[PDB]
Amino acid sequence: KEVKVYSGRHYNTDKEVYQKFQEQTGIKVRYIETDGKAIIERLKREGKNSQADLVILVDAAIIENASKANLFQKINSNFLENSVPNNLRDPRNKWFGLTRRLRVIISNPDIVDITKIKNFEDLTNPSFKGKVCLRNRKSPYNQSLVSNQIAKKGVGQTKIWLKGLISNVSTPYFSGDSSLIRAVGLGTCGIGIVNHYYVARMLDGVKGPRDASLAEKIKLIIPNPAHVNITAGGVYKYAENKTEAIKLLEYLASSEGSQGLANKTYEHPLKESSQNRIVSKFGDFTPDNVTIKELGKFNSKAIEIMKEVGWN
Ligand SMILES: [Fe+3]
Repeated sequence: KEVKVYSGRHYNTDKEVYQKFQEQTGIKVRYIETDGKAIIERLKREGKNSQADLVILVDAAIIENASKANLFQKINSNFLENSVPNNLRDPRNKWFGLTRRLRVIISNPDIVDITKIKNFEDLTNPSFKGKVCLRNRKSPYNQSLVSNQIAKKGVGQTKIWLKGLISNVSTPYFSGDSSLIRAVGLGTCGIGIVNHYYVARMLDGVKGPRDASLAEKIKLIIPNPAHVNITAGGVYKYAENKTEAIKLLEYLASSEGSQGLANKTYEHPLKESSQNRIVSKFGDFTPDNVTIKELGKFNSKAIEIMKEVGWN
């Protein structure tokens, strides 16, 4: 028996976890790891001829794209239904969260006054004019942040916030989070918005000594309440090895599988915060209770309004 996994978790750090499942169960795991959007396009084109069984995707936005493209089938699993928090699954049981990440504020204390920064709203403060730097709007991460703001506050108030934030940006938009972290730790940017785990990975040396140096200079700020995003897995609509796929998903979503995945990328497990010392030090967070499904719903509107204010 085998199962075929097409995984959007393109970190090059998950193979160990599939090995554990293989030993424990005997089920052979055949694993492709690449860009999520490349997987979506391939599956649409292959259809009933695809050899995917289990699909894993990063970020609410891409999960929404796969769901709109009808890539998942509904599954029944007493375990998943009763172990995965409602806010991090499909209310219609086509996908299930596996790891949690936070999009957070980073800062350089020698450029800006951190005592004035608590939440995202604070970044419209005109004293930060010239000092704010962002990754571009093509990142699903960014789109999902803005979607979060629309869920709670509605479209009107989000625009106000966006105009005020983009007013303070005087630097070309970045193409990655990692390079945004450099610019903050170097001091050419005062403030950035990045995912937590990139700061932790760089602190831990994963990208060599210079980046580790630049990362030590930053002050990470977790907004309260926090915006939470996920990686998620679902069973392919035409999966040949359906039984095996569910089982593997059941394992990835358990405490062992979830910790396994999360510990590789410095993310938080599904039901409890990370035990990693570097991640722990960022401090404790509280989820704002916006559901991953809501983040999907408003992804369209978010990109509309992002373009309208000038977030390129
Ligand atoms: Fe990422």
